[PDB]
Amino acid sequence: RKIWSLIRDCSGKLEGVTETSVLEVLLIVSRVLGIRKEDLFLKDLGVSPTEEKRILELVEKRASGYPLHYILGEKEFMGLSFLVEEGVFVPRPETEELVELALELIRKYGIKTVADIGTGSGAIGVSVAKFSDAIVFATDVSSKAVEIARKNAERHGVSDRFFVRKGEFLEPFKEKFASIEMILSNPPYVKSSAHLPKDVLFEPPEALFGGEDGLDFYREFFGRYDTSGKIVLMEIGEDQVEELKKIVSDTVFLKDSAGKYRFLLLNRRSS
Repeated sequence: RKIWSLIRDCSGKLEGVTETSVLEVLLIVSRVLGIRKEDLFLKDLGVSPTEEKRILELVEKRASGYPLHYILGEKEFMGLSFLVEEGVFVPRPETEELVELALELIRKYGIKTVADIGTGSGAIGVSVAKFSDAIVFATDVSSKAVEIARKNAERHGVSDRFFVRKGEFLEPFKEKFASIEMILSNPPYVKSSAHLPKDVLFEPPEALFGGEDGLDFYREFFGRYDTSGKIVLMEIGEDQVEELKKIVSDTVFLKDSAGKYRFLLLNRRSS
């Protein structure tokens, strides 16, 4: 009944799932009481019996290794709140740095037309539209990614400059291909073998795995599309540089904050 001993006993159940258990319980509590992270600092009290069971239910869930932001319904990315749900890849902080590089190439070159392949929640394309004048054409294989990328564009007021269509690669936007000046993606780039079948996966496997190699996506993309006149900027795996060089030579690779190779960049824009 007293909320802080609930917080303290819950935090211990999440010990083996996260480094920040008190925080996750604070976020879950807030999510269930429908209150604000910030307004949890009432020194005595605040919790009903239905509310109590609910929190313990979600805490047991989280203890199984189920993603926190699925429970929260939301993930913060580039300072914006993206809705997420079971069935959508949850945006990662690493990807922020792709967006900042993208915005900087838009600023330098006066780019008006961008694509986001594999848009998921809309994280890249929506942020790009929110913070530039560019129009963004986005795709995904998943109906749930499409529906949610749409609602996130609406949520951040860029439904007029961010358009999502179900399909693979840029197949649904064939008629726009010539006008597209920059193609961005954070594609599935994980090896099929990095998943031991004993371990649970809570995110959609089409969002994570690029065949045995981890490179299927890049092989098919760079075999199917002529990128003359275009800039391609895509998140990659850690150990994938040398093998990528064999798929698309001419590429530059960029290190992230943490000092490792995370993005490929193929600038074939003319003068």
